[PDB]
Amino acid sequence: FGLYIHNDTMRALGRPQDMFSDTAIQLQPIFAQWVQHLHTLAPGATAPNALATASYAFGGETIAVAGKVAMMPIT
Amino acid sequence: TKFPKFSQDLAQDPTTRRIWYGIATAHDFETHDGMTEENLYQKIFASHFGHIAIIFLWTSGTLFHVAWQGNFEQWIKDPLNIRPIAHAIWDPHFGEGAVNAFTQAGASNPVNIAYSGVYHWFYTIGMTTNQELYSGAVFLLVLASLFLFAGWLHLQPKFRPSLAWFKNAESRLNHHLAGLFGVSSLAWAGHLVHVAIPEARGQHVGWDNFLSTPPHPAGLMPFFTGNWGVYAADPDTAGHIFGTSEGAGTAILTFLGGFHPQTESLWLTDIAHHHLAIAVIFIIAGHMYRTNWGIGHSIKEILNAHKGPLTGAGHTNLYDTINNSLHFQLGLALASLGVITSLVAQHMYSLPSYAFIAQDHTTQAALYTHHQYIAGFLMVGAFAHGAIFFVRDYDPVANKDNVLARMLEHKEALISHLSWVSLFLGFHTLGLYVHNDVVVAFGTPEKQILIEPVFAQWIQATSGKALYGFDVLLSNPDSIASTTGAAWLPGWLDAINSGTNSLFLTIGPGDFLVHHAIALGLHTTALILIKGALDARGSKLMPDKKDFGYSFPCDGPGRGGTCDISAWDAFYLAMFWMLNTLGWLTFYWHWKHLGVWSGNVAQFNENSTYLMGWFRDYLWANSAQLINGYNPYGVNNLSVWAWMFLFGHLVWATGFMFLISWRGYWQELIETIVWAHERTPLANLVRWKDKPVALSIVQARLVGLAHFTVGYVLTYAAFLIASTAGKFG
Amino acid sequence: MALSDTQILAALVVALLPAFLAFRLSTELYK
Amino acid sequence: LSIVIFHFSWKMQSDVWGTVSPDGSVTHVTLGNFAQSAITINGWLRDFLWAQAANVINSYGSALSAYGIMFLAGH
Amino acid sequence: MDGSYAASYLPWILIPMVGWLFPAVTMGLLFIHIESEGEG
Amino acid sequence: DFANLTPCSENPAYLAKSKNFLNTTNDPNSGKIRAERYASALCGPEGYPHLIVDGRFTHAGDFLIPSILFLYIAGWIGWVGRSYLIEIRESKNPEMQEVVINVPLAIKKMLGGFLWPLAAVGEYTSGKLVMKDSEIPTSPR
Amino acid sequence: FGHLAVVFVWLSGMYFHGAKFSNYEGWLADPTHIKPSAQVVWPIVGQGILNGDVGGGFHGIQITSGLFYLWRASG
Amino acid sequence: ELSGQPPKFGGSTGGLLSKANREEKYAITWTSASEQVFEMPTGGAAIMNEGENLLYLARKEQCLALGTQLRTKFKPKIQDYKIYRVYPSGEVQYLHPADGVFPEKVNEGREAQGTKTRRIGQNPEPVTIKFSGKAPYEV
Amino acid sequence: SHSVKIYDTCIGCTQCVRACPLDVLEMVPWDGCKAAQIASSPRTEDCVGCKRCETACPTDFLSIRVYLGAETTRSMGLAY
Ligand code: CLA
Ligand code: CLA
Ligand code: CLA
Ligand code: CLA
Ligand code: CLA
Ligand code: CLA
Ligand SMILES: CC1=C(/C=C/C(C)=C/C=C/C(C)=C\C=C\C=C(C)\C=C\C=C(C)\C=C\C2=C[C@H](C)[C@H](O)CC2(C)C)C(C)(C)C[C@@H](O)C1
Ligand SMILES: CC1=C(/C=C/C(C)=C\C=C\C(C)=C/C=C/C=C(C)/C=C/C=C(C)/C=C/C2=C(C)C(=O)CCC2(C)C)C(C)(C)CCC1
Ligand SMILES: CC1=C(/C=C/C(C)=C/C=C/C(C)=C/C=C/C=C(C)/C=C/C=C(C)/C=C/C2=C(C)CCCC2(C)C)C(C)(C)CCC1
Ligand code: SF4
Ligand SMILES: [Ca+2]
Ligand SMILES: [Cl-]
Repeated sequence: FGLYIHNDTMRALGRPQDMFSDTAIQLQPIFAQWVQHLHTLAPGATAPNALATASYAFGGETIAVAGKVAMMPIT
Repeated sequence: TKFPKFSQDLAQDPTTRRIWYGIATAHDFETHDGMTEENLYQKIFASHFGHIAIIFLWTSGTLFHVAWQGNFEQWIKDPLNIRPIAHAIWDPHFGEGAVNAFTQAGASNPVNIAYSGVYHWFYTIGMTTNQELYSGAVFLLVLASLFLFAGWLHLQPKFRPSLAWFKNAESRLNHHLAGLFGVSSLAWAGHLVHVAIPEARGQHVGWDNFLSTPPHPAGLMPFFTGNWGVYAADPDTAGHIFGTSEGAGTAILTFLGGFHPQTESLWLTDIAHHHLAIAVIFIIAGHMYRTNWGIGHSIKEILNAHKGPLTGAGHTNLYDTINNSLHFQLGLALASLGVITSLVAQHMYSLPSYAFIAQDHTTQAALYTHHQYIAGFLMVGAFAHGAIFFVRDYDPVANKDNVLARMLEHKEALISHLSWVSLFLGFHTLGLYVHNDVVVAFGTPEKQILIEPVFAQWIQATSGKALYGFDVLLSNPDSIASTTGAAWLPGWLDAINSGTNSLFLTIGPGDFLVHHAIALGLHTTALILIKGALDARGSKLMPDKKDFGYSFPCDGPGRGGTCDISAWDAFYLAMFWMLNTLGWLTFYWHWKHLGVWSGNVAQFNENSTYLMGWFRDYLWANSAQLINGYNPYGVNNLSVWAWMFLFGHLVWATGFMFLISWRGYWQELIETIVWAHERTPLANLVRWKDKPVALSIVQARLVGLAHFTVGYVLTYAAFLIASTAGKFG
Repeated sequence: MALSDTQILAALVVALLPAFLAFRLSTELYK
Repeated sequence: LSIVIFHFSWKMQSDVWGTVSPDGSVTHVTLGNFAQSAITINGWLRDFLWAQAANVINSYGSALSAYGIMFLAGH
Repeated sequence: MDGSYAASYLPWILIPMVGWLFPAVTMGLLFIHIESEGEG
Repeated sequence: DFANLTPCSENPAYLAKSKNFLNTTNDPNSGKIRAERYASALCGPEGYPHLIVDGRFTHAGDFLIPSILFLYIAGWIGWVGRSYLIEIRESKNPEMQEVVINVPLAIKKMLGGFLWPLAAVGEYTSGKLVMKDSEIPTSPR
Repeated sequence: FGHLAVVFVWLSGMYFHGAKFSNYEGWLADPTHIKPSAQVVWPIVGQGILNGDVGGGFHGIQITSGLFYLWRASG
Repeated sequence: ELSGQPPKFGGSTGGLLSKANREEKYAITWTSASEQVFEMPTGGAAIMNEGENLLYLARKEQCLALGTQLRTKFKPKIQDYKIYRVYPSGEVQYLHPADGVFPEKVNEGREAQGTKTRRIGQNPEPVTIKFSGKAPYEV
Repeated sequence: SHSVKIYDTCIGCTQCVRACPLDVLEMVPWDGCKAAQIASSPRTEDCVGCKRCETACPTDFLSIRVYLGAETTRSMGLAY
């Protein structure tokens, strides 16, 4: 929460380069990204008989039933 | 430990509570160790000297920051399109965006825009230069020096005075009503006719040319010889430009009942006429009580002389009741100050008297909200100190069968009837509001229940305003009060019938519904405060409450449970209802003034009758510029108000912690934290001097209430200032 | 016109006097 | 759980849900504002609470107006 | 930060004095005082 | 009188809205009879009807009739409850009939409340309505 | 056993409201033109506005519990 | 001196802190006919020895809660426990039961302290005792 | 320490003494009631202020009254 407070104060003070964000001081969830990557390379390497991934939220392509979205990679 | 010096019971306390209670009981002078009444009064007198010096240093600082870092003369040139500057910002935390955003109002440095009305007040009193502000700031510095030395000297031996002059009520009240009230009013009327009107009609009246200038062509002599109507020869015309000689009159005491067309403030000459008349009445009322010669009244005799058939002792021994109780005196003073602060708020928005303050919408909103908040605080304090009087100072034998003990006698009737009328008001206001909301939501807003405020519109009609067709009293052209000459009447009719002022605004059923909501809030806050004051001494659940004092946590879970049974707790409960009522009134005032100032009164007239209109068209709509004070695309000058808005939300919710969670959970949690510190290597070298404990039950309620109130105030102040300065300022 | 640097420093030198007097009053009120 | 479901609602409207073009591009519901607005409390207040409450408060006179009424009623 | 007003070095010196030096000195003196086991 | 408002049939916002008043019930004429009923009221500039509670007899339907009907019904409810509480006080367990309600005597009083203000003034004049201050329990004053 | 009876009463009411006062017929032939609606509300006191147009000449509250999708998944 | 075997206990975090060696601790001694398990007032279970048992606790209330458990939660009721206060200088002050008889039963030689010869409602007014430093119940 | 006072409406039911978890109260012989015993508080320095004795008291407007006063390590119930 103090990271949120830091960000509110630095944005209010006109210091966006001092915030915690992707365009600033980065806090990348690298372990969750690595696990998402491993789930993306699962179907064929560590899950050989599995055709597609367990969920496209881990990584893949966007299912576009009708004009609407159903699931995409949640970055 | 030593601290607190004044409480050995708290000084022996080995916990952190000591420090907290040493903070909270420092100004409860009576409960200090070894306190007599004499030293109590002398210490209070010195603290009053210190407080007066603090107020004067606050004013000197206001003057110094207007003079040093403000734009006062630039605002003098154009006081309708230049924002006043409070002081300069020196914050090393600012980025380039905030530096550019707060470099506003023509400044070359980051500044804050003043909203206290300060520039309009020093324009209306004839100050035009920063050098005068600096000279006055140095003058208030040396005046505060004199008051601080006076306090120190009157704490010395051979200058510490007795107990007799403190209880000398007649001489002190004559002195305050004459020398402090009437003489000061006379001196301010002298300042008005000597500076304010001759600076409105452009001229320089400084201290150098103070000796030789007549305010009027015919001088003091027609004041002495006879009729003063010479001072009503020619008022300022309706083409007058403030601060110049164009359209200028020479008369210094007239009346036409209304506003000067340019500044849209009260006529300065009319203000002077009022002030001289009020000073004369204050001089007259100041010769009403006895002195060292023996012609005036003694207040005890008048109090003892008033009785009645069905009232018992009447007003017997209330002189010694009020004169020996500082809490009764405080209650009366706080109640009077709160009522007149509410009067100040309700008059200055509707009858402004400062030059061009009526076009400064955010300033007017800030002033009205500030004074109504101060009034709510003072009224709650009045009822709280009346409860403290009943706990500590009330003598049931000396006050037997008078009005005080009779109010004690039928206290159940008062509390039950207040409860009934609060239930009445709340039931029917909520029923009408919810009915309106439901039938508006069902696509059919014509089955709403809408009552015209007919009595309030008739009160509007019987003052000059003719927009309703009642045609009675001053609206009626042929009525007796209308045909009296009385040259305030046509100007007053023009001021109350032109719809460009806040003077007697037109009202619909939304005004009526929110007035009954305001009535409910006033009645319920009074019910809580009155029940607390009248059960401070005892109730059927706790008849020895006066032995436990004003403030104590409870009487335990026994006898069914007794949480929040003290009168302090009723003060604490009534704080919430006072804030609720003040929020309701400020919401109504701000939404009406946003409708009036922008010209779109139809939004209030068709949406205030149901609560979704209040939710959407007032709260949701007017936050949009506030919450965009900072965003991912940048900042503007409302960045500080967005941050303070969020800060107030946080402080309010932090108060919810102490209000909802209670002590014993926290005491057990702190016990585990104490264990953790006592077993951690390299931190066992560090020991606390006071044992960490949880906050007390009363401390928990007080701390949660303080956060609740601070968050309430800061949130609404941020919203009010940001919405009005984004829409208009 | 604006004030001078010497005006501001003279005001602070003046403000040294109520500072000392407030110290004296608070010390006397403490006992 | 209020924070969990607020995170879910904002992330699904910002980076998942929306309308797919026939060319293969997706226009999201709140146009990807979660990466820059959900790092501040003010962004949560303005872009999530204030912005998305416009549907529940401008529901009166329609079939969604009951959701307006409960929006008052819970309050 | 800068100022066009007279003696603009005075906020430069006094904002850290009123923000850091004065409160640290005041809380240090007050912490030494409120824990003084002198007499009572 | 009431110059700031207008009769509804003259206020053109009222006609422009009452041309399209929605039918609340399954009757298609419901909006039309709503318009016919609301045309005789006093409408504001927005077109919605406004009610006057000053005490005008022509505005008796605005305040006077539903208020006196509510007073009659509220007196019926209060007198039925009060007479039930007076009657069940002289029993072995008056708390039991307060929590498991004796149906027939309650029904006998329910079809007995059509003469309530005469009974109220009779009980007031016979001393059966108001007790003394010394008779009732009081908190320590 | 009493709790299981209560849950069975609730589920029976859900199936009854999905069969008599619903548009499962009509939604099933055309999924993405018609939203699910399984509650029909009487016209009284103006509350018939809540019977909104959901598709195929139906007037009722758009149900969001997902009963139609599970019923389609069960055949 | 204080005699008794310590009850066999695995140790717990709820026991004595630095107040025990700094300000005071408390001791409870009791005789037990058999070896059975009791509940520690600081959390957990301990086993009391056959014969004399001496337990050290942080507060008097913990010792008295243990004594209440001894009198009420055992089929042979242990009614002979003694509770003492132990100072870091080594002086042991006997606390409970002070006269050898449990305080719910009367005993001659007990002096009435904290007893008031007036009723609860005849305490005097606070306004009668202003600037005296004493409460209505202390006069 | 807190103050525990016993007033003359005491009827010697010993319930306040049984309810007290810190051994503040005893029962001493008396003559004002049929039980011929009155509660006493010799050990108010061990009183924590829990008011269990007040909860146990059956006389209307209780014959035992606890007044919270000066706070000590014993009175705040501190094990540290
Ligand atoms: C990290 C957050 C942060 C911090 C620390 C500051 C710090 C500061 N800001 Mg600031 N600001 C911030 C964020 C922050 N800002 C943001 C996000 C915005 C929005 C863009 C602003 C907008 C802003 C403006 C517009 C202004 C400041 C100003 C100031 C300065 C005030 C100093 C002062 O007058 O005396 C110190 C503070 C006080 C006297 C306040 C007293 C309040 C406390 C609670 C009273 C406690 C009393 C109590 C009895 C305690 C005992 C006393 C103690 C001595 C022992 C200070 C340097 C002002 C400035 O430049 O000063 C001239 C100013 O005008 N700020
Ligand atoms: C005539 C001589 C005189 C004068 C001028 C004063 C003046 C004062 N005495 Mg004092 N006193 C006197 C004789 C006098 N005394 C004598 C003879 C005795 C012996 C009996 C006392 C005994 C005495 C005691 C025991 C105490 C005082 C106190 C005070 C101070 C009151 C606080 C204050 O400033 O309120 C000023 C209030 C006003 C100027 C007006 C009140 C409110 C008005 C009516 C409403 C507002 C007006 C207007 C609409 C608002 C304008 C807005 C503005 C921004 C432009 C004040 C300085 C108290 C004090 O503070 O001690 C230092 C105190 O405790 N006096
Ligand atoms: C002229 C006005 C006046 C005067 C002389 C007094 C004087 C007194 N009052 Mg009183 N009172 C007043 C107004 C006044 N009050 C008002 C307006 C209210 C209603 C709110 C009260 C409510 C009240 C109660 C309920 C009680 C008193 C008590 C007392 C006595 C002891 C005060 C004490 O030690 O408090 C100690 C003072 C403090 C601990 C200060 C806390 C207040 C802080 C400064 C406010 C918070 C500021 C905020 C956090 C700043 C941060 C903001 C930033 C983050 C932006 C004393 C006789 C008490 C007493 O002894 O009664 C028996 C008591 O119980 N008064
Ligand atoms: C929105 C919040 C809210 C509401 C509605 C109330 C309502 C009330 N408070 Mg209150 N209060 C609140 C917040 C609130 N309080 C807070 C935050 C505090 C601070 C702790 C207090 C502190 C407080 C005190 C200290 C006192 C009150 C009193 C009152 C009563 C005044 C009578 C009245 O206004 O009209 C009547 C009531 C209403 C308008 C509200 C109830 C109406 C309902 C909605 C009707 C429908 C009921 C429904 C059919 C029930 C069926 C339930 C079913 C669905 C299961 C009333 C019950 C006073 C009192 O008791 O006076 C008699 C009193 O002394 N309150
Ligand atoms: C009480 C009124 C008051 C207030 C609220 C302020 C507020 C402020 N002053 Mg300021 N000032 C004042 C009086 C006041 N001044 C007076 C009377 C003088 C002498 C003429 C000055 C001289 C002054 C200078 C030279 C500077 C400020 C600055 C500032 C800002 C930062 C704080 C600082 O560094 O202070 C420093 C203040 C001083 C060194 C002078 C002491 C102030 C007075 C004499 C003490 C008042 C004490 C108070 C009344 C006691 C009660 C307080 C309460 C908490 C109990 C801030 C906006 C700085 C600024 O402009 O930042 C942009 C700056 O450089 N002030
Ligand atoms: C209201 C007063 C105030 C003021 C003026 C400041 C000012 C500052 N804060 Mg700050 N801050 C404040 C209150 C304040 N803060 C509060 C109330 C909070 C939160 C509760 C914060 C939280 C905060 C954070 C989290 C951070 C800052 C930082 C900074 C600095 C940014 C630039 C820098 O790198 O400094 C570097 C300069 C200093 C830290 C101090 C320099 C002092 C001198 C030059 C060194 C010592 C000299 C000598 C040995 C002693 C002189 C003796 C005698 C003459 C007196 C800036 C000086 C940042 C920071 O400290 O960066 C390092 C930072 O990360 N602030
Ligand atoms: C009678 C009754 C009871 C007993 C009730 C009591 C005890 C009533 C007590 C009453 C007192 C003591 C005083 C009454 C004051 C009553 C008043 C003042 C007037 C209310 C206003 C009335 C008519 C006039 C209202 C304006 C006048 C006029 C009618 C306008 O168009 C409208 C309007 C609102 C301006 C119950 C409650 C016990 C039980 C019930 O079943 C029976
Ligand atoms: C020889 C003599 C007389 C002639 C005297 C002459 C020729 C002049 C006398 C003037 C006198 C006697 C008093 C003047 C007093 C002015 C005072 C005391 C000012 C007080 C101001 C205060 C306190 C604060 C003001 C503020 C300032 C600084 C601001 O800037 C903003 C507003 C505010 C904050 C209000 C007369 C014939 C009479 C009588 C016979 C003897
Ligand atoms: C608790 C207590 C207390 C307190 C109380 C209080 C706080 C109260 C308040 C009260 C109030 C708060 C009141 C008020 C009131 C007011 C009034 C009552 C007014 C009146 C007015 C009038 C009557 C006027 C008239 C008019 C008009 C309207 C218009 C026209 C003209 C004329 C002017 C005629 C004391 C301390 C005492 C005691 C102890 C206890
Ligand atoms: S308050 Fe608690 S510890 Fe004190 S005497 Fe009563 S029961 Fe015993
Ligand atoms: Ca000049
Ligand atoms: Cl943001």
